Amino acid sequence: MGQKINPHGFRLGITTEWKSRWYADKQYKDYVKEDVAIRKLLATGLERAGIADVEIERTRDRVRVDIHTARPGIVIGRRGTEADRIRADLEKLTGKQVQLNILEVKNPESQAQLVAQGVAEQLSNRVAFRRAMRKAIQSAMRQPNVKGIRVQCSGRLGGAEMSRSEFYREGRVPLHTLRADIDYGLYEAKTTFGRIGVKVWIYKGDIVGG
Amino acid sequence: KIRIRLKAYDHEAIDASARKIVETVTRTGASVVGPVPLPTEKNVYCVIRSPHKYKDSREHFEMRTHKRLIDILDPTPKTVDALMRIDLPASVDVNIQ
Amino acid sequence: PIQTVGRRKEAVVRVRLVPGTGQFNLDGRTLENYFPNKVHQQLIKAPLVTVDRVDQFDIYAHLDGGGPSGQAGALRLAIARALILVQPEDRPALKKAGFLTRDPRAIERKKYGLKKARKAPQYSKR
Amino acid sequence: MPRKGPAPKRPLVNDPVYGSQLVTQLVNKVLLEGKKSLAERIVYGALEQAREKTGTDPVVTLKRALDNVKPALEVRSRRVGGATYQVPVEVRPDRSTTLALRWLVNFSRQRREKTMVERLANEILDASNGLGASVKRREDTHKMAEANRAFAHYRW
Amino acid sequence: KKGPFVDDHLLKKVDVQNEKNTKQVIKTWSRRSTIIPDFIGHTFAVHDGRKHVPVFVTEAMVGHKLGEFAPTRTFKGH
Amino acid sequence: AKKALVHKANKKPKFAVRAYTRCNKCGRPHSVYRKFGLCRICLREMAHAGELPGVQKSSW
Amino acid sequence: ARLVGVDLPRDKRMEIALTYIYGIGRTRSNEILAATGIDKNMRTKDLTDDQVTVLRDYIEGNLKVEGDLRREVQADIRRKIEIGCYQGLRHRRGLPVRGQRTKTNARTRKGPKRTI
RNA sequence: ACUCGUGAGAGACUGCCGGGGUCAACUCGGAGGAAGGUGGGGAUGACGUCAAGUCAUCAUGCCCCUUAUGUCCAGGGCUUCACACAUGCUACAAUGGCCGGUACAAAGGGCUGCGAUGCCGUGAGGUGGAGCGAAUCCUUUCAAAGCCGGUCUCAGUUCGGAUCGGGGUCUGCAACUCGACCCCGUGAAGUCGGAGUCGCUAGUAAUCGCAGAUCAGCAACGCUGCGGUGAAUACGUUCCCG
RNA sequence: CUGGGUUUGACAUGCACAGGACGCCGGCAGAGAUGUCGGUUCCCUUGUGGCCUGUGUGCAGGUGGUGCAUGGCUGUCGUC
Ligand SMILES: [Mg+2]
Ligand SMILES: [Mg+2]
Ligand SMILES: [Mg+2]
Repeated sequence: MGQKINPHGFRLGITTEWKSRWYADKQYKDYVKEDVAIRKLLATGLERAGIADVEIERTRDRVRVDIHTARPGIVIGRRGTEADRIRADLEKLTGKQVQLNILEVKNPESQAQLVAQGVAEQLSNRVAFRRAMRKAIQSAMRQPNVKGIRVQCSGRLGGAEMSRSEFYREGRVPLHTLRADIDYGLYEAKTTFGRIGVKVWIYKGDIVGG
Repeated sequence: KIRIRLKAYDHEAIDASARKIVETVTRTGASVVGPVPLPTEKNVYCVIRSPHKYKDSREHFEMRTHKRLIDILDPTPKTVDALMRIDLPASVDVNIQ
Repeated sequence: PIQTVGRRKEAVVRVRLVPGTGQFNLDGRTLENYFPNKVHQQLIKAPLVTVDRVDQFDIYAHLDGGGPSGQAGALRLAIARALILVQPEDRPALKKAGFLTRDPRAIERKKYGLKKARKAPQYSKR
Repeated sequence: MPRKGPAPKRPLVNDPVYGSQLVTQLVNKVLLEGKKSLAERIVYGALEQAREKTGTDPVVTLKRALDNVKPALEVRSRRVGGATYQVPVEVRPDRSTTLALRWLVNFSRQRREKTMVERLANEILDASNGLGASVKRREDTHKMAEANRAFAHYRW
Repeated sequence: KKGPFVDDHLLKKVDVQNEKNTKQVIKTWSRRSTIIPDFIGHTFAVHDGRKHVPVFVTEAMVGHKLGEFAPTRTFKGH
Repeated sequence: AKKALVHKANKKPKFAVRAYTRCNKCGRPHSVYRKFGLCRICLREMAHAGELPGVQKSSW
Repeated sequence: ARLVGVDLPRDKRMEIALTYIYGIGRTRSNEILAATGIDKNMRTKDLTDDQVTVLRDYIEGNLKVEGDLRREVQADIRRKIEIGCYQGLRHRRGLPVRGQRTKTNARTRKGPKRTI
């Protein structure tokens, strides 16, 4: 809706980190190719399982993936049926092995991406988007080491035709302040009528992080 | 003049490279130089994303490329080898002037 | 020995004031070979013209960066600082002319989408 | 500055070989986008030619010409009550000197002679003698001011 | 600059023509051999599948296709 | 745009006339700009991720 | 003076006076004078008959006469127009031959700016 | 002991005094000070209008094509033209043109790329290698405006360089339609421009060149950064527009 | 755009009929696509995994439309 710049995309080298931290001469192309291929492969699985961030690093001809799952148990089921299955799928789709190592998050309500995934799933489950956003804000403000939140679900809300963008906020969510350490989440929900956008902001605290 | 007109892709990367160079040369025990103040520039990147009618919201989004320099004099083959043995970051595309 | 520093937009200079005969030995070039515009001569003499010590003190400067006018201003600032450190009583005689301080006026950072700094593109009405 | 207050006058040092703030201002005005030394040499040659022609002090002759061509009244245009009036207002010394120097340099560039040095020398000589384009423009401005004097009662 | 489609036959024909220095038209059969520098303005009567038109090759024509001076696909509309 | 065609078109081709783009990421012979040798999709993906050498979009 | 059929200026240097010929200009005259052993700072009012003759025969031997070059340009133009090529078509239509802008430019070849 | 391109600290916080102001914010002057009253300059673009730009970055509900509107190939076109509009370069002449001799700036393009000395060349350049994942190497131990000498005598000209013809070069297999550059000749408009209108408040305008984004090869005079030399005005908001 | 090809298509994937040859380097007819010929004939191991080759199948493919349906990005107003 607005022209506000992505805080993560702006502070990718000041406050926030990078999801792809590697370097290669003439091979960065193939590196990012394999990265986006793995991302597209894990999209459906880790979305049905709950995903926050997929940090991929490149080593001497091998890979180092770190996926931040929210609900462990769906993707990690029986040892040799789901995890090893997806590992073998990634390996046979790429030209190398995969030493997959999952890392569990500390609080799903504290991560912006997870809150966006949850609110989008709620909206797609044929529920009141207003109540869904309210409960998500309550969960994310129930003292998860946070100080502010701002949730927005744009697009064709309620399966209507008008692009209603409900602006819901709570606490302190400054965008012009650099010393914010604000987490951002951008999600695209698919419905039977079209697409919907979910923009979330979680101002955890005023930590410098220098 | 000499040493140097180079360029890097990340401020963190280039400052870490300068720091590790200073550390390795000081561990070899040779010497240091006198830094001087000089700012950086803004690279030339105003590329479009689509050949369609995107001529509103068009110009650019600056790619911050901060660069630092460290001058040196009175060569010594030992320092030459200690500096040319390896480069930890390898992402700073140094160019000789 | 006493030594000071002078700075400019993109230039630096270091001098060592000592007594003797007035001269300016630059980095490999002499006074007339380094200041051919005939205005930078007067500019760098102004610090030594307000107080008549042109042919009384020496100037052995070493500079780097900038152009003719920048080097002239840097050498003027260096001579001003040297006179401040040597003869405090003559400090007002140099401050009255607009010396002893580096002019904050310098080259700014050019803006994007424009031709030059503080210059919008020309466009005709429609 | 604009709508804030006046500007601080540059504490420029007098010219070393002439020592005249008016001469330095004329040099800064005739300066052609960075041609500092060139303009200095041009004005020096023009003053030397004027000296060889007259036989007196170049600075004194230039000051006399400036005082003789100084416009004592410059017309303006102000809308008061939905009606334009060309009321003449008292000009200041600095503004009058600047306008005089502007007219002088303009008529010197307009003069058709061999070189710019000779053009400026002849312009200065004509301004000092009282028969020149600068003096003609000064007289025209004075006549316009005397004709428009009918409307001067505001002093706002 | 690797070995181009020089049409070795035409190349040797032009070489012998240059050696003997006899200004005459050379009846060619290819249409994509204007590369090797050995062709010292040797007038090639090109075969566009219909007939042979005598056209002398020029400096700006160096490089272009042999049968491309005039429109090989004869078509005007009127 | 498969591995075989990519390997056949990247090295010395049979006829020199075959000098098309033949991108290395997607492999499509056309619809790719030789300015960067990449198809628009991955080109802009890397541009947004901050990996391609110097491509960006609106800020003014 | 009379050199090959054209008159030179009255008071001008040799390198600028020899430009009146359709086949000689500044640098060409400079090279001719350097090859013949004549100075270039001489005016066009102190020439000798021997120098005139030597320069005439030298230019006739190395280069060709002004009329030669004129009618040669004419013959080459008409030949390239008769062969029926792109250059000939452009020369017939009054359009540039080197293949440059023709939308609004090319007035130098199309004549005055006409609008109809 | 000398300019602290890597880290931190100090220094601007109306710090103090006076006229003030409601002895509340806040204004002016003064002392130290590099900056004195958000220091000079940017990143930082709120709710929203233009049913704003994008379904050709990508996804995208719906419709449509499928022996086709999917895909390759050889040629042509996007670069065409009797005209008009927009943005830039060349200038229109002596603060000038040409020749010879001369000084400092920051910014790097480099691995199938940069490439100095030499051979010979009017000159692109044919020979080529010491040296480079980064100061031994071009962009020089760095340019133009800038300074000294000679000449042109103020004119459609030694100003301006376009069209055009002849002699060539850099790339790649392929340069009139299909780049750029060099040598010779050819020497047109342009004499600072009406009605209208644009940008500029100090390192700003002006003027000068350097470098780069992509290319094996350039339309690149454009777009971005850089600095060389560097001006005049600032009664005031009656007044044109927001 | 002109004309010749490939058309389960240049390019992904599930379900069937035969395979060990596709895949690699060159020659011939053409502007080339394309067709053809010559040197190699799989790696596992009997259940078949990978490969494409010809025939079917769901489909790929659309730079085709619809920003008066959207996601995301952002322009003047306005750095007011
Ligand atoms: Mg519309
Ligand atoms: Mg004239
Ligand atoms: Mg359309």
